[PDB]
Amino acid sequence: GMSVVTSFYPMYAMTKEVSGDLNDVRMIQSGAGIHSFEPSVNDVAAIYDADLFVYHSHTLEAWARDLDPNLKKSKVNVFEASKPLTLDRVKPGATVYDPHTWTDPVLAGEEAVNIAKELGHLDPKHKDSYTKKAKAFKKEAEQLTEEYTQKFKKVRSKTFVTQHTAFSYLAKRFGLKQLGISGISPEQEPSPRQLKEIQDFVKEYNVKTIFAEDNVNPKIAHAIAKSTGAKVKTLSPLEAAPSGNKTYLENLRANLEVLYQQLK
Ligand SMILES: [Zn+2]
Repeated sequence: GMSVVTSFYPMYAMTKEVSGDLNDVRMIQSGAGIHSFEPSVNDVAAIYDADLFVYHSHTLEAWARDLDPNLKKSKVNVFEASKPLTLDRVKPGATVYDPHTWTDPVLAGEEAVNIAKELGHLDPKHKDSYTKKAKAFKKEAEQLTEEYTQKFKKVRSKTFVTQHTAFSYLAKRFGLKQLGISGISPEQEPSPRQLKEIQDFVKEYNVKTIFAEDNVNPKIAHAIAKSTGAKVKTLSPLEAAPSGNKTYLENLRANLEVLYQQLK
């Protein structure tokens, strides 16, 4: 079987679709707050009793690097799936990086390819089945990429505002510009200064939709929206496990579809 643990939805969906039915994948945190998530002794115990723990990046789940198998006498394989990927710093001249690479199809696709290389490396008797499921996912990912890259070039509106800075990589890939009401994390709420900057930014680029998210309180988003004449819609950074039973990419497609509609 091989027990695979996973940090949050994105990691869960990529490792699962790539694993198929071969293993038993579980998710540590399915709720919200991955940014401020901190494991319980039950959680780490779970990680250690696992054969494989998959997480996104130390820049997000910093707690993960604190995990030490050799010491705890565990046979677990801690794997940081975005390690090969290169993160943009949050601000020009800043020691911190933006971890929201999964909302960008291409990076998501290649993160899933790295995850499959791990599964294959830890379970050689199925190495073929893994890379086979990864190519499919990545191919779809490119398919999804080619699609929206066309839809967006046919939209003259390019800017949108989101609840928190979680779509920089998605925007960057489709030639769109974004600004987050909050920072890399939803807890990093705006001072009265930034609010007015968000406002003047909305006015500057005639942004007509402020995208809130199910994870946080839309008060501030509604506020800005009422003061700048823009309306509020919901856009998911996929940090929380989506309702329904769509594929990861299907879930992503649905989100950049609303993006395309609001922007046109
Ligand atoms: Zn985030």
